[PDB]
Amino acid sequence: MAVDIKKIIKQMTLEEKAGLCSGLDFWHTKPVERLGIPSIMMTDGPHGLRKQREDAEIADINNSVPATCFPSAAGLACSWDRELVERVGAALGEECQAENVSILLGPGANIKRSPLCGRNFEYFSEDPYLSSELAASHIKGVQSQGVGACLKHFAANNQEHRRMTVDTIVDERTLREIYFASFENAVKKARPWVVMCAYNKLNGEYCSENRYLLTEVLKNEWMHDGFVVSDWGAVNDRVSGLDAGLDLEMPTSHGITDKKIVEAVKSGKLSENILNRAVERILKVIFMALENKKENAQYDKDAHHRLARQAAAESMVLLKNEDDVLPLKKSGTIALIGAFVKKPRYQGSGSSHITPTRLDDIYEEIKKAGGDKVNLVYSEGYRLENDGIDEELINEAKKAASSSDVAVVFAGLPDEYESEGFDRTHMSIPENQNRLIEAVAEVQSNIVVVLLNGSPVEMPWIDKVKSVLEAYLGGQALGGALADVLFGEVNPSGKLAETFPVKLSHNPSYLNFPGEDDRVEYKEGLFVGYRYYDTKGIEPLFPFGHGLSYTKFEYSDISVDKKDVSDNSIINVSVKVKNVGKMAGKEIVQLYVKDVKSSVRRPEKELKGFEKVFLNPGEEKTVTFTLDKRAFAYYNTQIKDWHVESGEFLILIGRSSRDIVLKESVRVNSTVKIRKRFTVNSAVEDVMSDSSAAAVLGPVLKEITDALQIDMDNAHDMMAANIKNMPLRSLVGYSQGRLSEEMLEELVDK
Amino acid sequence: VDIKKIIKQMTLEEKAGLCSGLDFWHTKPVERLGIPSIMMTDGPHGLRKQREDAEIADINNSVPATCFPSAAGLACSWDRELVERVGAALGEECQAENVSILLGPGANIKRSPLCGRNFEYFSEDPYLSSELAASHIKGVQSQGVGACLKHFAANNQEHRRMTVDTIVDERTLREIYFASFENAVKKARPWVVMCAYNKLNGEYCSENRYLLTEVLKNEWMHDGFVVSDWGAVNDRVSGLDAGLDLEMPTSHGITDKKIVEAVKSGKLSENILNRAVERILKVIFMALENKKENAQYDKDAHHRLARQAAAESMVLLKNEDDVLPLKKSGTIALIGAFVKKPRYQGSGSSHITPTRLDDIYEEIKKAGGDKVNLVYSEGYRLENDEELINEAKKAASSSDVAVVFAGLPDEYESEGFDRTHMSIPENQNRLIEAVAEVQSNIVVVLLNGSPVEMPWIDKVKSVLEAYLGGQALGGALADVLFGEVNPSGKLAETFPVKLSHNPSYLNFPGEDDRVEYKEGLFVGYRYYDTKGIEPLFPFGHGLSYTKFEYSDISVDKKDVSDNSIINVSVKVKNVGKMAGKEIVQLYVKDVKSSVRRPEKELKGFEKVFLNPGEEKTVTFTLDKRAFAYYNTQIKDWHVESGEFLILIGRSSRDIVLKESVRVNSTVKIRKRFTVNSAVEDVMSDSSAAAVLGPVLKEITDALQIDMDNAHDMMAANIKNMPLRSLVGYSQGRLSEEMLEELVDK
Ligand SMILES: [Cl-]
Ligand SMILES: [Cl-]
Repeated sequence: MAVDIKKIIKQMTLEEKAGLCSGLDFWHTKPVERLGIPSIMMTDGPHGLRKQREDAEIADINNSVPATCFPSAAGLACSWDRELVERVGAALGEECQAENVSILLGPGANIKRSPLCGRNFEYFSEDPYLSSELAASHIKGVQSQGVGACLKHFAANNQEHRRMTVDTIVDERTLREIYFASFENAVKKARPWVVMCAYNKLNGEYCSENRYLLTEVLKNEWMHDGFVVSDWGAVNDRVSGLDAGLDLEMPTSHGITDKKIVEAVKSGKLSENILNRAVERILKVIFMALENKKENAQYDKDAHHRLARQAAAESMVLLKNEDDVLPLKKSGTIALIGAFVKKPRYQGSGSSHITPTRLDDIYEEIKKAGGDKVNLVYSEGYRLENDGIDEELINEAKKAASSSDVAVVFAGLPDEYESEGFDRTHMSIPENQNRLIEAVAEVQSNIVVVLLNGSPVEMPWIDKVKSVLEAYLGGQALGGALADVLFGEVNPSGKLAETFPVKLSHNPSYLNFPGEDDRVEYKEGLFVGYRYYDTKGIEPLFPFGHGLSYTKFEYSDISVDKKDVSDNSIINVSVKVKNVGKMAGKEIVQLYVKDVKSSVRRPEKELKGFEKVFLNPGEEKTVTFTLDKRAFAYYNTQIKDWHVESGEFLILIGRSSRDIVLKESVRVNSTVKIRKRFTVNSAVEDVMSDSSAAAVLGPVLKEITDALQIDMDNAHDMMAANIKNMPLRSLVGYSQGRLSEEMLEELVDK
Repeated sequence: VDIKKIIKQMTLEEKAGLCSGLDFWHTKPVERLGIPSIMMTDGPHGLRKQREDAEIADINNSVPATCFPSAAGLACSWDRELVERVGAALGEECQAENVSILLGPGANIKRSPLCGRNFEYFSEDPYLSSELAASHIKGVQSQGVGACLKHFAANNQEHRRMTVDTIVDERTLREIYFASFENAVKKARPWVVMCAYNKLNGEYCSENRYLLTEVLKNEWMHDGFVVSDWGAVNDRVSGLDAGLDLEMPTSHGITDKKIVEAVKSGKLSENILNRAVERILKVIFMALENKKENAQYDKDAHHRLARQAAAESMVLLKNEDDVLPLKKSGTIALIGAFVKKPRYQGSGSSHITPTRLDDIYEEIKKAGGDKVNLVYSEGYRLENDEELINEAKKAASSSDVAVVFAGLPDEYESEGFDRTHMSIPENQNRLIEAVAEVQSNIVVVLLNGSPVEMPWIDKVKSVLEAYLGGQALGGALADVLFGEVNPSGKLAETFPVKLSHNPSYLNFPGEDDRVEYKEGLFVGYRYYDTKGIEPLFPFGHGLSYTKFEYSDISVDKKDVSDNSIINVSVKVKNVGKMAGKEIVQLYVKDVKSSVRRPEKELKGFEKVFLNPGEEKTVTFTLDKRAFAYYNTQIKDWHVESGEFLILIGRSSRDIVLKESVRVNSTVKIRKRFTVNSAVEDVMSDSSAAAVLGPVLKEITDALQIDMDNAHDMMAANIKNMPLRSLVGYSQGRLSEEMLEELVDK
């Protein structure tokens, strides 16, 4: 096919090639009817299709063709289930084929640096391994149906405030280990047809014209074979952008930037090979979509609704379950309290907003699962229409809670709190909802709180409640999934993909979010998410990877393939997980790697593997993990490559980042050695660390150290520490030759 | 006028020789012109003059002098008068030993609890540090000798202190690290300032012209000279041009030969050299005029002062069930190796050979009297054992109260290296836990120069923090333990629960000759307050044997300008039965500001003595600097118009009274807009908004977008949108260039 692609570009005029690198309208590429090049359509989004209708204004974001609204990424990621996410991706692909969409503008895979980021609900995790794995699964599913996925937003689009002008200042190592890392394996393992650049600047340059970002990292290093699309209106200098690696500008600019491409080529400022390479990347995707186009495609809207119900039920997180209040008994009286019972929160706002084909009713689904023997009572409790206080609602809700055997309060973040375009300003539930939970907990000790929200929230009442069910934004089948888990038809198996801090101010980005004067600096560096709380010793409300189950899982017999391993070697880790309870369920096994000693500062531990296993009561199965070099390597900026510092590494396997149950030690070694360059201002102790250089300076230093009667093995003496901190030039001040020192420095480097 | 006439008579070799030392402690004399040689020596909390018949490397073999409490403990007095008196006692001892310049005080900010020299620094707060440093300098120089402020600047770690590149943003320097030295220079005018060993943003402090000339000599108007740290000079000519006047110690003419060669070559102007010589000579002859021949000081009175300084700066961190003060009856058990070998000073160039030394056991027995049965048990050994623990448990159970003396051994804290952890030795922790099991009434006295973790804090009733109390520590401990002195010390630095909590933890001591202060302003309590992290004991915390009730907070004005001044008043009443001193603390909070600044910052403190039932009024004056942050754009202190809270309390976390104030400025910063400026930012300038409003109004209505909906995506897209994107939302590029011209004009 590629031989035919080159033949088509030879037949295209310069104006036709430059027009292809820009959109036709808001969602379509320009056709070339002369050569049979068709026009393809791309649209949102990550957790559901949002195709705008024909007779709709461009700003009418929600006026779209009905499609399945799946759980958003923030909740779906809590499944830790690569298979479940791929199936949701395949369902999205099926719906694209049915609606003649060639490219889905998803998934979103930006790192959750701050809990306040407005789009956290449609992102996966604060961890680059969990994010990349689930993003790769999402892409594989979408593209298994013959349509393209668009990974976004590349990169470091971690706040909505000033996202179109802010200069994001991130050091290289933090990028390689955290923000680039979230996208890296999604590109490498899933090979998405398109990657979308971000609105923001990264270290002085907009991502749409950042050649290091788009060409050096994405296209050359990671070998991205598809094309790169801009975010909508993210193009600044089109010619600079095309040379940097931005292939397709969206939306259309009505030929303004197209004429700039043609004039720059004819002027000689822009090589035509740059244009041909971008056209070739775009045409490859266009014809790959045409090749996989399914005529008269249909999907089963009811089957996708049941999938959305399963996806939500298997990603809900049981944060707390004191006295095993959940699952609810199918008897007695159950009280449902909250405005979210009738008007539930199930998705976010912005370009990802979905017009659902259906929407489950929470009260009816629970009543259906409860049965005849259950008496179901509802009380409004609080009102979303007014952020005020209404003691009549609180008093009526307390009376309903007292008469019942159990009270279930549905609370969380209203629709206005979370959206694309702006961030949250605080991390707390509306006060009228907090007053209700505390009031219900006073009169009914058996109180369950169901949280509907796209991002972490503070829970000041956490000690007054028995059960907290975190459903995130569960999609259009939230009601059924809630009924399934609350009554135990589904054993909850979701575990958090991001840290829930006690206070917003605890979070690592707090002092540097959202920045000042079109500038934000990631001064926390690597220490994002649980990496911060673990290393700082700060206890979150609920840690990364936390999630309970109606059953208990016992870990035992941790195995390792090897104990002494090299950089180019591979270790195999094994653990046996047994369901020691009475109810079947799925357990998310988590593997972390700890570097006990390293010259560079690294987090306490980093997630490097996760699997989900289903276990019947009493059943035991073995779970396996493979450990790459990348499981032990940090990014070394000097050699511009991943490096493993020789030392001991702990393989931590547990039920959460703070529930490690088994550990094993391994020793990983490297043949790579970093060469340090010394000067006349280099510390004496640093030069004596290189045995080659120590042979040159050791004897000379011995003459001065004994003449000064200084002990150098006394690690608690000032003069010993002065000799260690001394620059080499100060040694000549005792007894040497200035020129002789320069020769010794040359020999040390040689 | 006579100084300039002397410089005309000096040869070029003599001018270059004066800018470098004669030996380790003396300047070069010029006998031809009557220029004498003056001596400088350590240190901040006591005189350490090396003896004549002493080896050159024998750091501790010095003339006996009074060892006062080090700065870390002395700062907990919060008493400018007490610190100045200690400075004056230091000056008298310099005069007695013919020392013209004391190499003190040290005033570097406590960024990390692990810094090795924290024991001889004042505080983590630049206001408390600058005020007490100014008091120390005033005291020393009231006696006719010079003080040497050190170390300038940002010398906040001992690891690689001679090669590390310290990376600090401008605003953090101006508000925290420079600020610790600023008012000490301005209010006390020390004769000498010492540069630090480290690099500050790429340049050694010894040749950092922005540091020594632009900030210290030009902006702050330092009229004395600048001396290098010992061996901190790199390129002598560069340093002389940068503002480094005196290189110490001597280099035996090596750098002197570089200065003469650089002047004769024409690379270095002689006016630069003459200006440095004039700064050195001005101080030399100012010392000669104030030289007191054959001066003697009262060694006993300075010992009592060192006892008073320690007793008034010990911090009662905890006192559950009022175990302290101890009763003068029953049986009291003193446990710990620190009973016989107490920790009372640090290690390094500031180490003092004391003229006297109180014995903890004898002073306590003396203060206890006939009715007290005093029993001793060793408990633990510093040299390395359950026998010591078992004997100590029987002694604690047999007693009515047990007092354990614990802390950091001498090897832990010194100049030259930092601490690696923040806990007292484990054999001491095991002992405290064992004694707390069998004796519930347990008092822990801590001897240490820097914060320590206290995992046993819930097992003990009283914790008395004595820091490094000096040569009269034993008497001062007896004074406070039995209530002869009502303790009034309050922490000058935050005591974290865990080392990892502290702001510098992820960036200390750095890597590869580089450390970056990525926490910025948020050092000390500024970090814990804004982050909501609970310290073990907060900044400004300290208990008393009596209680003080605050009331009637008054304020001079409620609406004030940038150039105005506010006067704050508060009434403090001793509502207890015992007289005592209370440290009143004033903080300023900026409730809303465009720049990120801490939750609150200390801007005033006073200490008042109150007899039982007595009430006195405490007054504060609030400068422009009390509300201003450092604005890097205008390179000046700036006050954003808004509301400010005046917080008065007994500690940084015990605010008792508050008052609201509104501070305004007529100074307005002009922002320059481009085609890449956000629409919302351009609408912030009412002049420029008048240019863009109409054009933006057409686009907003054509798209049916509500712009008063602060929770809508499309409204937020218009706000974040660059002006160039407006053409994409329908406009003309050429009209946009004209609109940008009108906005800037
Ligand atoms: Cl990212
Ligand atoms: Cl400093």
